[PDB]
Amino acid sequence: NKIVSHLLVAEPEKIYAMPDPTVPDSDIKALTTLCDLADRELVVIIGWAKHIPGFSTLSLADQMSLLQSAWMEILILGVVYRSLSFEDELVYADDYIMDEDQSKLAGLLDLNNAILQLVKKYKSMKLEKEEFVTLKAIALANSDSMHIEDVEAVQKLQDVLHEALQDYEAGQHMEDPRRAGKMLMTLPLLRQTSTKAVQHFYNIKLEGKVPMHKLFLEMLEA
Ligand SMILES: CC(C)(c1ccc(O)cc1)c1ccc(O)cc1
Ligand code: NA
Repeated sequence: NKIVSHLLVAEPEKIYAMPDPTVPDSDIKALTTLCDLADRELVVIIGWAKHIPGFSTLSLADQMSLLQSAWMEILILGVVYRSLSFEDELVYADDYIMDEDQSKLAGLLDLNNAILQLVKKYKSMKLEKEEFVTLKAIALANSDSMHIEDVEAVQKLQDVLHEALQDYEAGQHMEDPRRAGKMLMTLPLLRQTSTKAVQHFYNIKLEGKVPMHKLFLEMLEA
């Protein structure tokens, strides 16, 4: 499938978390580091989305609405995929892999465990990079924003991305005629974990103890 191959080459380069070596470890350092990483990823995600067929033709508003509703799912799918060959560890970046203890002192035990639940299921399904990038695009198009202007156009985008997944699976996984649907059935857990993550960091935002940059702040306040 061409769309899949296109998404593959449009995949952005890895990013480093770069936790400050002079700062003492604490929940504030972890959260600050993670949100800092996320801010930089959002910049790249925005650029990445321009490569998705038909995305740049939507109105700026609709493009923004889709992103404001899907940003967390995209960010989470990323750490999920990066962590597939690991055990009980989340690879936020090559230089930032969180084990159970780290999640604990960062107050992210329940959230990271949900992310690990996502990882568990994808490991069992043997999620391929081709499927990961297509799911990321589908997640963006199917984000369910409450403010979409051109419903049909967004539906059209969802349809083209779904067709790519179906096409890919029909030609690459003939042994399982229902693999495309299984992939789609993983989206609910992604959506569920993201809704909680957004609520969690929104609260962290209110507490005011963790500095956050412009873009991250913009998505979170959406
Ligand atoms: C949004 C968040 C700061 C993040 C940062 C970077 C990333 O690649 C993916 C997600 C995050 C959400 C939930 C979570 O449990 C840990 C980190
Ligand atoms: Na979605």
